[PDB]
Amino acid sequence: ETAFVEVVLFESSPSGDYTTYTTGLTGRFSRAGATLSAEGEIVQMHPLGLCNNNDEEDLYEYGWVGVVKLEQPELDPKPCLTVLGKAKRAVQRGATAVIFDVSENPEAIDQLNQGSEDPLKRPVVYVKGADAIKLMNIVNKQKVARARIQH
Amino acid sequence: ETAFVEVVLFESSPSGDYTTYTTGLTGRFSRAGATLSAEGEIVQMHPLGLCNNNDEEDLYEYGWVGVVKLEQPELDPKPCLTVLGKAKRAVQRGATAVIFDVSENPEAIDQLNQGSEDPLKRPVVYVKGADAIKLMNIVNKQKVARARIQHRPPRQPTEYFDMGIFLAFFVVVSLVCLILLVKIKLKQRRS
Amino acid sequence: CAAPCSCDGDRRVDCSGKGLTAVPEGLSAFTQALDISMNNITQLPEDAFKNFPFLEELQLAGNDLSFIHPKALSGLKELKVLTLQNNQLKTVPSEAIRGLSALQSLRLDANHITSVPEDSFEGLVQLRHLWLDDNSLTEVPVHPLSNLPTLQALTLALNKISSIPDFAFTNLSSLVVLHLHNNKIRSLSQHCFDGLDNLETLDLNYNNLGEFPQAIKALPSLKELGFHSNSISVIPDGAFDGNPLLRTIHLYDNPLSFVGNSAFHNLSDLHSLVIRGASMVQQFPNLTGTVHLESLTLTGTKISSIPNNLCQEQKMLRTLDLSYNNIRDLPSFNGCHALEEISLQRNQIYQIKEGTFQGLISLRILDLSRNLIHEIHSRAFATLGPITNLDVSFNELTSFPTEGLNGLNQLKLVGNFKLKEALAAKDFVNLRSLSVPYAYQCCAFWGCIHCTPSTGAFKPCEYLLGSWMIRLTVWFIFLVALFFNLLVILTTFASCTSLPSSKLFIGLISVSNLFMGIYTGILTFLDAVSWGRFAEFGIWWETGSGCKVAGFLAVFSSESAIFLLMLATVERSLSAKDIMKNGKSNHLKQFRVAALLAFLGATVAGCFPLFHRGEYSASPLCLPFPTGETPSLGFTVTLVLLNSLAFLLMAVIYTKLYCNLEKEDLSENSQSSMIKHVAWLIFTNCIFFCPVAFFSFAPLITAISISPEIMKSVTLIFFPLPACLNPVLYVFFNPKFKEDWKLLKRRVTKK
Amino acid sequence: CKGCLSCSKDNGCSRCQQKLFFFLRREGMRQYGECLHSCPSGYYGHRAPDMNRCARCRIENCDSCFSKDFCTKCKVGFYLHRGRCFDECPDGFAPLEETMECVE
Ligand SMILES: *[C@@H]1O[C@H](CO)[C@@H](O)[C@H](O)[C@H]1NC(C)=O
Ligand SMILES: *[C@@H]1O[C@H](CO)[C@@H](O)[C@H](O)[C@H]1NC(C)=O
Ligand SMILES: *[C@@H]1O[C@H](CO)[C@@H](O)[C@H](O)[C@H]1NC(C)=O
Ligand SMILES: *[C@@H]1O[C@H](CO)[C@@H](O)[C@H](O)[C@H]1NC(C)=O
Repeated sequence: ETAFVEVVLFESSPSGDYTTYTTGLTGRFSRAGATLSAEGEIVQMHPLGLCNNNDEEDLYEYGWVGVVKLEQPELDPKPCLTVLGKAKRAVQRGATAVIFDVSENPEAIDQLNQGSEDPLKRPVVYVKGADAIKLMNIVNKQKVARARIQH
Repeated sequence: ETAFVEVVLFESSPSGDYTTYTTGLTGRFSRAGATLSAEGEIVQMHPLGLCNNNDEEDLYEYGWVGVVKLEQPELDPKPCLTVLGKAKRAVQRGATAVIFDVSENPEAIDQLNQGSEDPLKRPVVYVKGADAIKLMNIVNKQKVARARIQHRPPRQPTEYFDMGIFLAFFVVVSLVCLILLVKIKLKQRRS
Repeated sequence: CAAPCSCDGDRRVDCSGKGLTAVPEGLSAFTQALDISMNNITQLPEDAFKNFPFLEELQLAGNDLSFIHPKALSGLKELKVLTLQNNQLKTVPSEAIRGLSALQSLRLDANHITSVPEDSFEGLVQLRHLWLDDNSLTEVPVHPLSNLPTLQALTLALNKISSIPDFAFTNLSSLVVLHLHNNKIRSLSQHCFDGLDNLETLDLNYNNLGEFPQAIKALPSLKELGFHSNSISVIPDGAFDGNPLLRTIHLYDNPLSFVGNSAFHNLSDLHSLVIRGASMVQQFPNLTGTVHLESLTLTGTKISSIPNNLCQEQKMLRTLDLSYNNIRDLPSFNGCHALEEISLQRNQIYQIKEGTFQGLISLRILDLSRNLIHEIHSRAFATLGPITNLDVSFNELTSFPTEGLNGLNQLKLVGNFKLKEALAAKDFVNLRSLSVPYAYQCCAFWGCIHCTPSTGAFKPCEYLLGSWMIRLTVWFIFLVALFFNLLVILTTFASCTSLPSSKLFIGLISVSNLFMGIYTGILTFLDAVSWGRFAEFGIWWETGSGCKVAGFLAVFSSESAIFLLMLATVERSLSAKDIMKNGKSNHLKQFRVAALLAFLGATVAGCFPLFHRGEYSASPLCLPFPTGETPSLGFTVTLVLLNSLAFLLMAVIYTKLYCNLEKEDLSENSQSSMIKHVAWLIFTNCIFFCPVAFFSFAPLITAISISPEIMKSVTLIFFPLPACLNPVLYVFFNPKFKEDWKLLKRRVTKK
Repeated sequence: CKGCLSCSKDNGCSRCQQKLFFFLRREGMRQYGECLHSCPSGYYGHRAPDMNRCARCRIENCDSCFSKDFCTKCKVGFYLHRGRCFDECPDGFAPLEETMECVE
């Protein structure tokens, strides 16, 4: 059930061709989503960004792999939505895959892998440790990147 | 080596949500590309569009699933680039995958599947027959669609389970043989 | 453009965050926009802005301002925007802002204002926008507001206003937007809104309104009206008579109980109508005139019938949600050409006619779960278009139509236990996700489509036993056990002599074992009959009485064998004591009665799952040992704990008798053969019972995971392995059987 | 982490001060929180007891909006009238070109 996440970087050469650098990662397919292979453009989403019910502000194109870094639970005493609800909302907004950084919220794996009778059609992956910090650095340093979740 | 292709159609609701309709398809992973899984926005693409070496007119974003419809070789007596060359050029232009429609030219199947030492890092799929015409109808009828090529690993890996089954069968047979040998040994000793 | 103030060529000066304590000096005399926000100016001295005659926009946000001199803003005759939010002002500076004859936008939010002087806002004849929210106001400043006839937008949210008096807004004719959310408003006088003829947006969310605000009838130009998160319970008839131009009404999160029948009639511009929890409503609302509805939602009510002309009136209807009601008969949905999503779950629909869903060319998602549907017309889905999601789960279905279903992506039928037939896989070309009451219906679709429940190893599709090795092993066990058990039974019970307890117990274990042999024979015969086509037979076998009979036979045989072994070991130990204790054992009748008691206990143990439902139907093998259930786990853990306690009891008894046994006492005594035979029997039985026990204990430990085929194979190969093994030891290792067989041969030859 | 109560390096601010606005800034592929004393252009402040959040001006043809459906000023070529942007002043109202809105 392990997931291999590949991060790709572009540089549009003047002649027109593309050269790619790939960086490896490792996550785990959460039980909240199917264990399929997905791919798309990485778009970080704030944990509070999935709260809003007015999606007209952030109409994204279909097929964006969302990266959400969960924060420590005491900093959010009252949540608007559970992690499953946040993932389902992201899938509603056109995300082809959802990646959660659960380093600061070790219970997220618990409420994700928990027995749910309504699995999501798209994969849900969580990362932690060196992989999570590497992915977050890639997110907050490079201008654009594309993720390739494989099974 | 079977390839499963899903074609997704978007309908942006005014509220901001997306509604999807997926159409199934089946193709075959060619030996000229890796048997991976790919996904990206479908982009129709003329076979002669790769002939030009001026890429400035074709600056697409990275990660687009290319769809190429071949034609009769009679109308193209001198193909400037072979099918493998076209796949390589499409990949160089940032295509995450290439889906060929080889129904018109069946020789492209053996041209892609021939023994070559230069496979491409991205999957190369070929489709033919009713599947090809269905995919062509979707691509030239709907405006924008997203393809999802899934490798779909083969039938369940019953290797280790089969070894365990043979282990159990061998244990049973060895137990039977041991019991038989013990009984004949005891018979000889008593005799 | 003197430092530290940033300055551009558009006469705009920015000095935010420079830590200034007073207004900057040396700036251009032609400055038009000055920004000194985020600074530390805690007081504005007199005539502090006498160097900017041409100022137009001024910002003082986040300055911790506390006192403004009355002459501080003197000479600002061209000021248009003045912001003073996020400060420490406690009273509105009426004296200071009196001279701003050209002000158009004033901000006073995020302050600690408690009282507005009666003479405030005098001279602000050009004011258009006023901010007053997030303050400590306790009442509407009627008189100060009366001096602003040109006001267009006013906000008073996040305050401590309790009620609105009559004619609180008699002036302010040009008002358009009024905000009052997150207040403590509980009472609105009848004429509180009189004079607001131009008002379009009224906000009253998060308040304490108990009754409906009848005063809104004096707002002919209202377009949006939100009072959600309130305490409104009853909406009377003709509540929106005075607002014919309503577009949206926010009324969710309310303790709604009853809604007037004619409350939402006319209202030709209303777009959405969502009412939930109105449990005292019995009739469908009278929506005549309302032709612009694009979404309807009436859940949690007692509505029983849908009017026929619903599709004729609401031409532009898009989504229709009518769940949690008492709807019995569905009308003709013909004419709802724009309908996309229909939700009707948790209702009392008992049938679907042919013409129910005729003309829904745009239908995409249809929900009918948790109803009483017992019959669906074969052509009921002939006229559907791009239908992608269908849900008929938890119903009384017996057969499912398939015509026109080729476009489906997701289909749900879980809970239709009466649905035994298999769905044809050729009518669901585009299906991707499926749910069925029984996993055996999923066999056809898989092309080895994420369908549930998964057809795991414990629920095979093609072959019941599985691998040919396992099939051969089970066949061999069956034949060996059957033949050897008949041989042993005939030999032991073919002599009309007094039967000692040892021989009687051996024969009793043999006849008990015969039933496990019969169970294995049933398994092999069922597998042979259903070779390759077990999917068809699986549902009938599991739900039928055959699985119950096989499971009862298996459980009864196992438990009777175990209890018989217990009683045999106890008898052996007691007789060993009696050998030098009395020299004669006289417990024949008592031991026979105890054996009968053990047999009856085994019968009751086997019959226990029969009263329960689903215990024997977990697997086609009909064994209680599950893949994980909550009741079956309890039954299996009870049974296995009893068996393990039995095993340790016999083990300790045997060790005790061995310790009390003298080494030289086994040289030539006849009971030595019997005690060795019993030792070997308990040896093999205890060894072979461990794997089943440990695999039944496996799901209780989450750290270890085993693929289903492993436990399936080991249970098929190990549960009846003692069955074939037990008589082999007696026949080939007990010298007494030799004399017994000779006596039987002599009897046969004599007869 | 300016004017922030709980800040992180990846998500920026997660909870602003009491009387401050929490605005989510989209910078290409990276999104993070931010606290401002007033919502930026194209957004309107919405006061609330648990947190104040910026929201996009949903009124079409608008630059700065007082509320969800009230525009203080539209772009060039459009006329202010009761918080609505009109390419021409309706009947009974004459355009004013100097400061760009409808007048009587
Ligand atoms: C603002 O000015 C006051 C009054 O002089 C002073 O006590 C306070 O420290 C200043 N705050 C700053 C510089 O942040
Ligand atoms: C406000 O309305 C009242 C009642 O009609 C009127 O007497 C008063 O003059 C009005 N005030 C202004 C400033 O227009
Ligand atoms: C429904 O509304 C129409 C139009 O207002 C009215 O004529 C009719 O009497 C109403 N019907 C009921 C049953 O209230
Ligand atoms: C709605 O009100 C108008 C007058 O404003 C009237 O002509 C019309 O009949 C009414 N319609 C309904 C359905 O009540």
